Amino acid sequence: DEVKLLGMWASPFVLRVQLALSLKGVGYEYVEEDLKSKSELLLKSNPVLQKVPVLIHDGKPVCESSVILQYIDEAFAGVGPSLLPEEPHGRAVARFWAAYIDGTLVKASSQAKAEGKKQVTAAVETLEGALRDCSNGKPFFGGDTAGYVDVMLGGLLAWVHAGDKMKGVKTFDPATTPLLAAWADNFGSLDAVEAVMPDVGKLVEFA
Amino acid sequence: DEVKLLGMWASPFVLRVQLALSLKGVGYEYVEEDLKSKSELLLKSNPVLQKVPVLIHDGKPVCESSVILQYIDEAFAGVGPSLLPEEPHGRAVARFWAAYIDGTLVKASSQASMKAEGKKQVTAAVETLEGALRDCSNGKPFFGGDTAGYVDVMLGGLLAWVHAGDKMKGVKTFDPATTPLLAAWADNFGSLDAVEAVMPDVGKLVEFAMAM
Ligand SMILES: CC1=C[C@H]2O[C@@H]3[C@H](O)C[C@](C)([C@]24CO[C@@]1(O)[C@H]4O)[C@]3(O)CSC[C@H](NC(=O)CC[C@H](N)C(=O)O)C(=O)NCC(=O)O
Ligand SMILES: CC1=C[C@H]2O[C@@H]3[C@H](O)C[C@](C)([C@]24CO[C@@]1(O)[C@H]4O)[C@]3(O)CSC[C@H](NC(=O)CC[C@H](N)C(=O)O)C(=O)NCC(=O)O
Ligand SMILES: CC1=C[C@H]2O[C@@H]3[C@H](O)C[C@](C)([C@]24CO[C@@]1(O)[C@H]4O)[C@]3(O)CSC[C@H](N)C(=O)O
Ligand code: NA
Ligand code: NA
Ligand code: NA
Ligand code: NA
Ligand code: NA
Ligand code: NA
Ligand code: NA
Ligand code: NA
Repeated sequence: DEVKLLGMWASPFVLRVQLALSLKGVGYEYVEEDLKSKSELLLKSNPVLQKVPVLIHDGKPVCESSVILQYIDEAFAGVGPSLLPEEPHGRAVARFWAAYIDGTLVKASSQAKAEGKKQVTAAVETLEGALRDCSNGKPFFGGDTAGYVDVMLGGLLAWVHAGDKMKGVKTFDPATTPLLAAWADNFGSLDAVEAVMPDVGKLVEFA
Repeated sequence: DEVKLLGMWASPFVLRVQLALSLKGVGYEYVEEDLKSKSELLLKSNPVLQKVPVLIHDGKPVCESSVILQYIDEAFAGVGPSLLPEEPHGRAVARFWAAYIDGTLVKASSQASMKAEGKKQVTAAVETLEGALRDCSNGKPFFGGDTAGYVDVMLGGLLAWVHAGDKMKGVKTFDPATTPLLAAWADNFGSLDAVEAVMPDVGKLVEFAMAM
């Protein structure tokens, strides 16, 4: 398609890029990376970090899921809806919660063991507040349609579901964070999301 | 037209915001926060993280230095030069190197500052950033070209904190012998009037570092 994703099926960072491409309806070639013996194309395309996702558009590689999400938004502006808000302030809000998901939630969630689990439920509690304040009674961070923040968090949903099914816990417990519980179901049930969301059972085996 | 910056004189993250405002020529109110006893305005403006910088433009706060730089770029468009490249690819390169400075260089120099292992990672990251400069600059003085751009400000924000460390240690982080492009860059960016106007006294930074 002249759009190539260097991927790994179990990565939430790769799932972010798949979700962004799917929501717009941009076609792409998926290439599965073996991260134990990395491809020539991966090592040439991301020489500094050697991680997936990499998006290659028209010979030019793009690295880091949040950078890729923004790239997609700028380069495919005329194809399907935008993830980023139109106005500077709304964009600043979206990038803030993007930074928080990666800098706070993922630092804690990857670390989660007891002490890490204290930080995870604190970060989830904050994200319940983010959703109430961003959404304004609408289903998503982006409003009536899924936006940047929804994709950054939505990318981690299968990872979160697998973790939950292993432990016997709900990260998005309806008793504690009802808005996030409903959001996981609403985002999860989008046709564009269901088309790329990996089987949870398969994730569990991998981990 | 009200720009208030909730700052701390020793923060490289704050100095990023000052650099961007200075390079554009946007006026702002600098407010020095005490991070030991945080103000009511800081606690209300950044309720989730309680960190400086916060930029308040017409009553609306913005948090996280890299987010703030991009906001200024979007909100003050055609006041002075833009920090971000025009084309999506060049912006993706600029955002990549921004993420690398925060995620790799700063993570390593904090681990160095709290020793050999961290010194391996700092040297490694500076080496990589020599390559970023060669590839980004295209024979011009800066990452953003003939004028400073986003990457120059993200790295430029750490120059005071680098120079104090270097002053106390007797070492160059941007050593001419090992990263000559970065050494020339540090001198070029540091000699800009817009940079010089907000660059803290090294001697006061030395003392502050020495306390920690
Ligand atoms: C929350 C969470 C989920 C897990 O998902 C995958 C797996 O289940 C374990 C794993 C380590 C973690 C464990 O915790 C995780 O944070 C994560 O890291 C995982 O491999 C990560 S994905 C492969 C990885 N890529 C990135 O890190 C990209 C990050 C980049 N900032 C982006 O945004 O583009 C890579 O390529 N590593 C190099 C190599 O493996 O050789
Ligand atoms: C390289 C480096 C320099 C030092 O600079 C300042 C000081 O010299 C010591 C200090 C801790 C370090 C020590 O090593 C440093 O990494 C950093 O950590 C320092 O206080 C940091 S600035 C104040 C801090 N802000 C942020 O962290 C914002 C980051 C955010 N991602 C952004 O981008 O907005 C805050 O507001 N903290 C709240 C509280 O103090 O309660
Ligand atoms: C007296 C002060 C002046 C003022 O100058 C610059 C700017 O306008 C805001 C700033 C933070 C201050 C705020 O009050 C200050 O103390 C200083 O901290 C500043 O970036 C300092 S850089 C330059 C100078 N070498 C220094 O270190 O003083
Ligand atoms: Na952070
Ligand atoms: Na909010
Ligand atoms: Na909408
Ligand atoms: Na300039
Ligand atoms: Na606020
Ligand atoms: Na960035
Ligand atoms: Na990084
Ligand atoms: Na300039």
